Amino acid sequence: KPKLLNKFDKTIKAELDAAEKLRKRGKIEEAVNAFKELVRKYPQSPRARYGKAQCEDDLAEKRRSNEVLRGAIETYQEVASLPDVPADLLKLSLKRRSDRQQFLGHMRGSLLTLQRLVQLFPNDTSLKNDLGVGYLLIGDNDNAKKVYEEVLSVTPNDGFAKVHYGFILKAQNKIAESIPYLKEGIESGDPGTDDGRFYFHLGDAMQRVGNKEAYKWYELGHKRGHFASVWQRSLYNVNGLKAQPWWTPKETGYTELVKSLERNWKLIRDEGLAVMDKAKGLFLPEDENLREKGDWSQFTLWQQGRRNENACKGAPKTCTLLEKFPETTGCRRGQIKYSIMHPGTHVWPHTGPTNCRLRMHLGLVIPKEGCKIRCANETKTWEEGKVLIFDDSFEHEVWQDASSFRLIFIVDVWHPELTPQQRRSLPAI
Amino acid sequence: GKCKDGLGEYTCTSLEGF
Ligand SMILES: O=C(O)CC[C@@H](O)C(=O)O
Ligand SMILES: [Mn+2]
Repeated sequence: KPKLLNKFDKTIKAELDAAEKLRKRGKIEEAVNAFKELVRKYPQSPRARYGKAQCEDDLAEKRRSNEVLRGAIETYQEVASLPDVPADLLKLSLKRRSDRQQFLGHMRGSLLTLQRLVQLFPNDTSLKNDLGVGYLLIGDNDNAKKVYEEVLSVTPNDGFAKVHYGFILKAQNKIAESIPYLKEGIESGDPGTDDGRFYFHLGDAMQRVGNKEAYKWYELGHKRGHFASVWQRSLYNVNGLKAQPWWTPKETGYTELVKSLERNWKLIRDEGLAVMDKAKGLFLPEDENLREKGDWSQFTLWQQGRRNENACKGAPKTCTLLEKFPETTGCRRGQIKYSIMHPGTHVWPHTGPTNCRLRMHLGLVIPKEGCKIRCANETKTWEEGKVLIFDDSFEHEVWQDASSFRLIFIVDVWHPELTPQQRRSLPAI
Repeated sequence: GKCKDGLGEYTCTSLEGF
């Protein structure tokens, strides 16, 4: 049981116990008054300051106000600034500060605290694991890697450090090397290893190298509640939405959008071809490591429900056409983009991040033979001027072995069963 | 880095508290 009272705090343990009792009884405002009282009378007390912070934390929870929680984050810092802080209290205070900073999305502030924590407690392996997460959350995987390498150099069977090292390795396309770390880390059962991300990426890594045990892990990930199914492995889901790999226009209810796309398809094609000829740079190579081989680039008009105005200069009539359909232009979990794929291209089996969107494919330039897309267990072909619709949260795969290029138009839509407030509130992806 | 077609980032969203 942690030691939180320095020498002077024990002399006033009565008052501090009484203030804490008010907080644990739920009488939150009484408790802040008591702790602010103690903070004034004993301005150097770490426990009184910690109490003020905790009560501000509880109060933000009750009020659900980021407002209040930002205050608690500064008080947690005030605690560490005081003299003669017990080590247990110093660690509790700065950890909760980092955690709440992450809860608010202040990832660079959380990282700063984590770095401080590691310097103060250099033998705590758990804090270096937490520091690696802080790096990953800001997209600094280089430093995250070194952190977990050091953790493994001292405690080489740390499961948490294993999965996160494997995750980093896999993201850098070191697929074979990633597998033992991800696998051994999931099997350790350590806290923080039962996470869908690691099942998702171990299975994918195994699929890429031909290891047939991959669905062994998709199975277990489904049993442990990370995947809705073994075929649909998205991780940012609204549970309950109808799940099937392929849809018809009527099944989605977006029949006006589909009609508009198919009736005006030559216009959409021509503006894409014009960009290919006179503005090649607007097409950007796919940068998610989804290709085994080949050339594949996309020209994006909407992403996260935001129109790219420079991009729409190149497809002005197409953008004007789409503005009439908020079900796609307001889909903050999807994109609207041209997609070109050239012969000799194979896209790995992969899954999208969310089940909250459906993906439409309008055929623009489709060679007679060589192009096909599998989703789940049904494989289909594109047609010039016709729309395919599939739920890309299911595993899907694509080939291109024609003798010329293949151009399609991709239009993501909210899953139809999502409510207007869900569509307005769910975080963008 | 954003998750557009795949799930390769450690987290795909930005959090905003309550
Ligand atoms: O651009 C394509 O050819 C389709 C790619 C497929 O992974 C998708 O999400 O639509
Ligand atoms: Mn895809």
